[PDB]
Amino acid sequence: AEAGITGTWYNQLGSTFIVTAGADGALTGTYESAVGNAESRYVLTGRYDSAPATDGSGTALGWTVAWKNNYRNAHSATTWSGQYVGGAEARINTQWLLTSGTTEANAWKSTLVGHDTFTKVKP
Amino acid sequence: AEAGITGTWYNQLGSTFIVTAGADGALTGTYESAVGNAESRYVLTGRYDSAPATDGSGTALGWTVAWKNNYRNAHSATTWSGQYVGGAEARINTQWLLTSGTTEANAWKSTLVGHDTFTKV
Amino acid sequence: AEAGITGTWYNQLGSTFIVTAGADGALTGTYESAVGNAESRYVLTGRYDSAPATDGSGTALGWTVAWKNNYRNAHSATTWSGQYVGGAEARINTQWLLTSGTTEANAWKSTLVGHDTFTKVKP
Amino acid sequence: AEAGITGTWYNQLGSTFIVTAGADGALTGTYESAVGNAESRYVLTGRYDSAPATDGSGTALGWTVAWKNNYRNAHSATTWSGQYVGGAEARINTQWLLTSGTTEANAWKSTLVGHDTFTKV
Amino acid sequence: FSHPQNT
Amino acid sequence: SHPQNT
Amino acid sequence: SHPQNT
Amino acid sequence: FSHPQNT
Repeated sequence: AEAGITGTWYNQLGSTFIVTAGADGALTGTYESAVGNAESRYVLTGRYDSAPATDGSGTALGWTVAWKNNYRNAHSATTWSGQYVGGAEARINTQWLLTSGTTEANAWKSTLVGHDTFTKVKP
Repeated sequence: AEAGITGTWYNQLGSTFIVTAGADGALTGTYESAVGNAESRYVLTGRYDSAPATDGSGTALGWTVAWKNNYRNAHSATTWSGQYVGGAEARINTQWLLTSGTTEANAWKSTLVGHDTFTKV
Repeated sequence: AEAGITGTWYNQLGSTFIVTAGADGALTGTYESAVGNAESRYVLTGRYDSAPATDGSGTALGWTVAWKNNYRNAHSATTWSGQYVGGAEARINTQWLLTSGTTEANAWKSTLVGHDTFTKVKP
Repeated sequence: AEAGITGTWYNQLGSTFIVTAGADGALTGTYESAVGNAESRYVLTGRYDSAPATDGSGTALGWTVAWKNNYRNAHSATTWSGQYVGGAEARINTQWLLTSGTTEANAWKSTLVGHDTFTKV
Repeated sequence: FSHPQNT
Repeated sequence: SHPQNT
Repeated sequence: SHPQNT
Repeated sequence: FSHPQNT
């Protein structure tokens, strides 16, 4: 359900994600690293399952950030894919891919993989 | 080159991806599977680098599809992360993660990984 | 260095890995799930960096298990790729891929991805 | 089909993989990069399913290469996980993880992911 | 398994 | 079920 | 350095 | 970066 996902969340390295879940399945907000402050803020867009299975199943969701804002351009995009498991301690558990723009010759080492856990702090 | 991303793209298994790229970095459109029937279509939203580098590097991009529309709900979502290369044979090279909503017990086997190459042919 | 890797280790789901590091870079041992007992025991083979960088850098290593023994055959192989970070609390942090044998038609959904953390308990 | 895995294989970037498959599931051999020089070679060890299924399914397999030999040590290791398909055009389809030994601070950016297709041509 | 992503 | 985990 | 993390 | 795995 949209309400539980909407809020401020944080991961183990100290990055901040702010997100609003719209009733048609849309996600929008901003992403920041632990330095905080305005510019490390980047736009994110994503989608989630607006009608989750009952059970104690999580809600599947995913989102993209392209690392360009008005102050910096890293020439790269990260996608996170994972599930929201709500309860007292609400959590979003993800795995992510970071791709960089490269020449044809260096394409074989363009993408990094990893995983992140977000703990919720506010709506 | 930048706006060459707007168009119709096909992967190696017959799935179709139609996208609009906005000037400031937004990606919007629809995805549908093979078989072609008018509602194997689902909404996508994404982001891309709207000011790419001037060496021969590709354009980094990504998008998400939650697998729900008015007919089906597969309680899952896929993200594709990759890069666009233009030229006379333009293509988008990607890798993807498919996560399904599971109970905690099955969480370890929740995510599949794969790769797709889209072209305009 | 081989000595620190050699021992009994366990992950967050309760599986057991027993491993011996040989002086030329080789890894051999057996893998078991938390049911314990003889058959869940499978052969593993792998390789590690026998001359690690000094610093507080980890030691890169990887290994394979094919899920066939004398009692069962799952028709699948898992590879773990990660690094050994030694100290008081020695840890092996990994990411893994599980591939299943499939027909050409179902090849696009053959591989799973995930990640595991091992804590050491004995040499 | 089973033992057809023993031989010499090439991926799409010119790297060569020579393997021996033992009757009971062991995989042993050497890997070397393009440029061809006699010590871009490194040792590999792995495992495969020695009693595969009787429907037209592929044979699951995997192997590791630590990137150290008598000349170089790149303080890293790659694992390939995938499956063998025989026929008149045999091939091995894989995906791989390359981990580098890092300090804790850089641990989040330690691993690269990719895909390779090996054939005997 | 089976899914809408392909074919 | 898979023998990797429980 | 990358802006994803610190 | 650069590595021995390819080319």
